[PDB]
Amino acid sequence: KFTRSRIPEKVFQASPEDHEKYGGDPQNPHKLHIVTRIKSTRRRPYWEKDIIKMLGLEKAHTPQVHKNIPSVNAKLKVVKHLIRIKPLKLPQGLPAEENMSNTCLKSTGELVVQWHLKPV
Amino acid sequence: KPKLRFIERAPLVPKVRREPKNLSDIRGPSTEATEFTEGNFAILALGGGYLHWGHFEMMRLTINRSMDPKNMFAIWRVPAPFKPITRKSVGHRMGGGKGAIDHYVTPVKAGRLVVEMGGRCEFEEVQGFLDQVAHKLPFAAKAVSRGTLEKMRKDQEERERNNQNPWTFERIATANMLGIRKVLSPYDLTHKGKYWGKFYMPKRV
Amino acid sequence: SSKNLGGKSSGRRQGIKKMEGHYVHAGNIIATQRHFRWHPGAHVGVGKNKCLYALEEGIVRYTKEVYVPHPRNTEAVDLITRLPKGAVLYKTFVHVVPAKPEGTFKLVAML
Amino acid sequence: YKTKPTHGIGKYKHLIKAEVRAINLGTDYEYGVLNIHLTAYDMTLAESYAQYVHNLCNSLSIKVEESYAMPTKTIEVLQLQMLLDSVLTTHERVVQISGLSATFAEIFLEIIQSSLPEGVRLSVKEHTEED
Amino acid sequence: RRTPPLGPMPNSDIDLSNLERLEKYRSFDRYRRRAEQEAQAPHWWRTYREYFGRTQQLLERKQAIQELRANVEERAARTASVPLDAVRAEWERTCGPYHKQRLAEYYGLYRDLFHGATFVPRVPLHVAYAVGEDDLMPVYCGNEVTPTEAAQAPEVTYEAELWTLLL
RNA sequence: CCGAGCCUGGUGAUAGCUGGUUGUCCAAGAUAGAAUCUUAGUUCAACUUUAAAUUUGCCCACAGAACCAAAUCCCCUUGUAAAUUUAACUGUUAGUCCAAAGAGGAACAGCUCUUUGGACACUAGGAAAAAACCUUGUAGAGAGAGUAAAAAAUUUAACACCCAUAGUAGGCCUAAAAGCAGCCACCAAUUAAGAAAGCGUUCAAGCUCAACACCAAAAAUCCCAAACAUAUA
RNA sequence: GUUAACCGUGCAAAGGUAGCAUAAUCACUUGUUCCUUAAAUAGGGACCUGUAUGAAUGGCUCCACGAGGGUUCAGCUG
RNA sequence: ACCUCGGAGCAGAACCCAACCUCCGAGCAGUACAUGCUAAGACUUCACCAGUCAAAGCGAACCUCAAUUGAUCCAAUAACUUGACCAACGGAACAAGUUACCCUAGGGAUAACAGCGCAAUCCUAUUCUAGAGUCCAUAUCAACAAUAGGGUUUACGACCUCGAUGUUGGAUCAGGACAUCCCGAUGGUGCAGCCGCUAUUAAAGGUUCGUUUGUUCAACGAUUAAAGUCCUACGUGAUCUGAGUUCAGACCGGAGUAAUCCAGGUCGGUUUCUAUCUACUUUAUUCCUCCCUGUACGAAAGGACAAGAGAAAUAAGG
RNA sequence: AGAGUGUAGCUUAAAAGCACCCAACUUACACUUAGGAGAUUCAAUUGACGCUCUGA
RNA sequence: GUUAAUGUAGCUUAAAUUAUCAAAGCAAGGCACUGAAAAUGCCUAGAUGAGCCUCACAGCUCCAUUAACACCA
Ligand SMILES: [Mg+2]
Ligand SMILES: [Mg+2]
Ligand SMILES: [Mg+2]
Ligand SMILES: [Mg+2]
Ligand SMILES: [Mg+2]
Ligand SMILES: [Mg+2]
Ligand SMILES: [Mg+2]
Ligand SMILES: [Mg+2]
Ligand SMILES: [Mg+2]
Ligand SMILES: [Mg+2]
Ligand SMILES: [Mg+2]
Ligand SMILES: [Mg+2]
Ligand SMILES: [Mg+2]
Ligand SMILES: [Mg+2]
Ligand SMILES: [Mg+2]
Ligand SMILES: [Mg+2]
Ligand SMILES: [Mg+2]
Ligand SMILES: [Mg+2]
Ligand SMILES: [Mg+2]
Ligand SMILES: [Mg+2]
Ligand SMILES: [Mg+2]
Ligand SMILES: [Mg+2]
Ligand SMILES: [Mg+2]
Ligand SMILES: [Mg+2]
Ligand SMILES: [Mg+2]
Ligand SMILES: [Mg+2]
Ligand SMILES: [Mg+2]
Ligand SMILES: [Mg+2]
Ligand SMILES: [Mg+2]
Ligand SMILES: [Mg+2]
Ligand SMILES: [Mg+2]
Repeated sequence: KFTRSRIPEKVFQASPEDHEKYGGDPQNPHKLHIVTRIKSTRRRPYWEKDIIKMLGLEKAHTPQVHKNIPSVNAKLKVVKHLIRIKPLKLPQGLPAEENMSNTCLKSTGELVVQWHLKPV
Repeated sequence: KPKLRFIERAPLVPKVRREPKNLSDIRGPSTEATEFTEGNFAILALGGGYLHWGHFEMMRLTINRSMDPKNMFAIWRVPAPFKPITRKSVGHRMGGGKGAIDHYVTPVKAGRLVVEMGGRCEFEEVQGFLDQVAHKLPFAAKAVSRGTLEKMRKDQEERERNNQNPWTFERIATANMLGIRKVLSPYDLTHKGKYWGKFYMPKRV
Repeated sequence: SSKNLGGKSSGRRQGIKKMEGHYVHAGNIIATQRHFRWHPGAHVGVGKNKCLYALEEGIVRYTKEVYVPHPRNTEAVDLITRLPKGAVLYKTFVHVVPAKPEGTFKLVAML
Repeated sequence: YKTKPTHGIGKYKHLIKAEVRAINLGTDYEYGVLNIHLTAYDMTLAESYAQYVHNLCNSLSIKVEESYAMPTKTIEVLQLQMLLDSVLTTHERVVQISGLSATFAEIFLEIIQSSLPEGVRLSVKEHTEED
Repeated sequence: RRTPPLGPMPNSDIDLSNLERLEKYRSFDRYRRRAEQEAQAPHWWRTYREYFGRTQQLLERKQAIQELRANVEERAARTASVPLDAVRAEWERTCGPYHKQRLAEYYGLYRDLFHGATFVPRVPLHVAYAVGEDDLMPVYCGNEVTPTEAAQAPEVTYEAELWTLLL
């Protein structure tokens, strides 16, 4: 029977060479994920069909921000293949009320809070 | 006694309930006898398969007619055939349940030793008629020694450490990295990526 | 030929009807079984078909506990008198922790 | 969830039981089933010694199976010297044994000889019979 | 799937190969005793209990029992009486305190009077209410006496030596 | 046109069966079963629709479910917004393949039978054409742009050169068995040659070797794209 | 049981009689043998296990006869 | 063969889960007679109907089993109650044969012919040396087995066709494969020669006439260089034959009371089309006689190659 | 002579729980009912008696 | 291939369990001897392996054997 896959938790562990591979570090984890769907939910079972709808990834290549809590991480751990996770790193902090109007995404996952259309 | 005894077809206590062909008995590695005991050299089985009574007569003839009973001796590792095979009469449609019991087989998995031999010789003495009998078994089989079996296991282990390819079967299938468990089997979490169906793929790490 | 027949019995639909943690009101059925699986613990009765009906309203629990049979149960005392010296049986049991207290005292008259 | 990590909290199969000669290389016999024979012209003294033998086996933790009794013979006095007539019958009790320690044997036998009663024939041997 | 066991399993230190040489309970009241022992172990799995929870005196005793064992000729073995007033007069001195603490704890006196923090009453208090003129109905540690008998103050004795009393 | 004439009438006989069922547009929409002279059908359930009222539905974590593997159930947090109930209904209930656990059969079938999950009956690209595989879904215009899936790799067997005398036709057993019919033993001459490893003899006898020495493819109309090893992923 | 005339043994209402025969007559069958042919699963004449022949469900021969169905000598003719 | 009910496996750990799937069982018995009355709450054989369990109370002491069954209407009796192996077991209150004299509605949902899938069965090639072959595994044959390939048999499947895909042999014309019968070239031989056996390569060309049978087949007579294996809708019926098989008649034996029925046999039995489209419609082999000669070979018997010359015969074109 | 030391047969018992015995049933054993026998080697953490071990 | 039927003294039949009667065979008793007639006796794993009970017995597992069925294109 093809059943629901349950992943052992020794896969979700980072060896120290991975901290050289990707820039993240266990001290100071990122607080927010950016999830983008990169696979269709068709030819995939109904639980994955509704977990994508729960996470709000209906349109592929559309970014959503999400909490780095273990409950949401567990929902991601059944659709870890259909998605693409990048940690939302912030050079400047969260936007203020006068700074909400001019922001953008800037893939490589850097939510800049001052977006001008002018070169450097 | 230094000779393989007569193994009897159709066991003297017969079977009266017709068992289904429980097809786990060919798949994967063996939990049964994979090791040597009171011997030196043997037959390794590189793939699953049933054994009729014909192969039993073939082995009992092809080792005894080419072995000198003053120097070498031989023991089975497999039992007499116990699993019944049900065969209908020929020319019948589908329907009506299973037919009568026809014959009896014994199942051997991969890696289970079949015929073990020892005595006051060396592996090159036995290997001749051993590759004679080994090609006629109904799967891929091989002649092995206690030394060469260990050296082969060292090669199969060293290939697990030598590969530069970062994606093994065990990194992917245990994690279900592509959702590939939809395509794979549940037995590919434990057999490994080596076994496929009946055959055993030895070159695949 | 089909010398076999008769095996057209349906499924019994017996099992746990109320898993651990559920709030169970009085008289509800907890489990149904043949060939005993769970034994009754506190405030759990047993029907003639070995049903485990709940007696008092509360939350159901499941505990392993040591099994001391009835002495006139001649079926298992022969097991008891053949157990070795370090042996304790540990059957499993279903309980209910009762939720509502049996009654409070209410001021009705001033006399 | 469960089979699960309280699996086998209760299993009355491996604990309880189910359902020759002790070969025992080197420590040669470590004996199998011996039948020890208490025969007497009394019934009661042989029965008393059978009870005592049984309690001695249960005291020294040797295992026994059966304390059965062969059919009691009837012999008159042999009418051999006037010819003389009096019926004195021989009763028989037989206590089985199953196990033994080999080095222990002589102590158990010595206590049987030392405690052996009056007019009672002791005989150990092996088995083939029926009541 | 098979999760590993956390604590040491029961019946794990007895299952040998030689099970014909084990002790093997022949009774039922051996097994019931060894089973009702097991209601007290902490038991890592799950319990019912979790959800529902000098030398001179010795020599005098060994002399006095030696006297009483030989004096009765054992004639009244195959119908004694054991005089209860004497038994109570000795029990109130010796193990009355050890038993009235149990009555206090089953009534939950310490979780009401002292918020816990038990104590052993070393002084017995003979208190008796005046029923008419005679008799006096004594109050023990857990008795039942109605508010009719307790209309007037009772008689208190204790056989001790500066005190204060509270009802 | 006779297994029972023809014509009128009952008669628009009836038909669980076949065929047909005529404007535009848009939205929701898929098959657990149980009975049944029933399996070409219908009724109820499931699914679906619509309108409503009302509140939780999914996803889930420690704990938890039995003695004789994948997994499941229960399940707060958590991400989400559907669910239950009432009212009114029809239609499907003659289904395929793929993967997985199986069963029957030949461990045959584009075979039959259940279960978990897909897709298919629904558009689009790809695997040549293609229902079912892989990519992908909510729609229009564009003579914009980045992507997804997406192109089979293999070519394989050389080999030693030389030297050879003897106790001895080793004992036994055999018409005869002499290294070689079968048994027992397997020492010993020189440097080095086995009481012989294949021959070859009726037995012998001759050749050698061992030792010194020397340094994979076959079927029936006509093969089947064309081709192409080297300017920078 | 001695291919048996013969013997034993049941059952039955009676145990297929005369005939006739590999037939228009289950199968074994292109049965065996003689004639016909250079060569005959065809035709004629005999042999009977016909093991499912048979007596007015008529049986067996035979004279004439047949747009019957198979066999044939001789001629003869694309 | 089965039709209903229950337990176990498939269905390994909530539940469910098919089968003309594997194994067992049931159509009861026994003991009390409070096997009394009422009443919260639940479960439930995937609907319903049915079933199940049951605290409190009233009244009294002080049921085992797994299944062990049957609804409504009805028949009784004054009532309570009781009635089917209605076992086609959710039950029509009581109804069997045969149709080839058949008819109608349909179905490729469903069979025969054919196609297709498979390769159990079949055929061939290998691998392996057991054994034959006087010795000798391999000139030749081959057991126990193993791996691939073929799609000619007998099957099985039921995917196209039932608002028709006409069938067995034969005639006519053949096309292709090569797994070659001969003719050609080689290798080996337990090959002296003549003969043969076998392996590789070769598909240019050809592969007879009859008696019997519907016959493909098979048997047999006479031949020849040889009288090949197949496939092509078991090639080809808008080219033909209908003798079989395959309608209505009829007999004989058998089954059946009868109607009737028979891979059991036998006589008889309408075989349609005026061509719309595609396609199409003129391009040498072999045998034998002679000679070589009775030479090579063998001891003879017997007996050739290659070289030469001559005659035919069929095919093609005139 | 030195050393380990010291509760009735056993005790991570502190006057105990087990062990043990004799009747009654049981062929016996057992189960059970009845009954039974019992100990901190000797004086204020130390001392001298009891075994055991290490000795000549 | 499927159902159905049968298993006997030595041969056949029987008997609702238990097991007969009739030939065959074994002795005998009569005329010179057989035969015949009789009389004694003998001969049954009731074709299979268990016993649920107790089994020709009543259900298997059987192992032999016997008929019907092997179908109107
Ligand atoms: Mg079932
Ligand atoms: Mg079912
Ligand atoms: Mg109509
Ligand atoms: Mg219908
Ligand atoms: Mg829509
Ligand atoms: Mg019906
Ligand atoms: Mg299919
Ligand atoms: Mg030589
Ligand atoms: Mg005939
Ligand atoms: Mg003719
Ligand atoms: Mg339900
Ligand atoms: Mg009550
Ligand atoms: Mg029904
Ligand atoms: Mg007719
Ligand atoms: Mg007619
Ligand atoms: Mg019609
Ligand atoms: Mg079809
Ligand atoms: Mg169809
Ligand atoms: Mg077909
Ligand atoms: Mg040979
Ligand atoms: Mg189908
Ligand atoms: Mg048709
Ligand atoms: Mg048409
Ligand atoms: Mg060729
Ligand atoms: Mg002709
Ligand atoms: Mg002709
Ligand atoms: Mg045709
Ligand atoms: Mg025509
Ligand atoms: Mg045509
Ligand atoms: Mg005519
Ligand atoms: Mg056209």
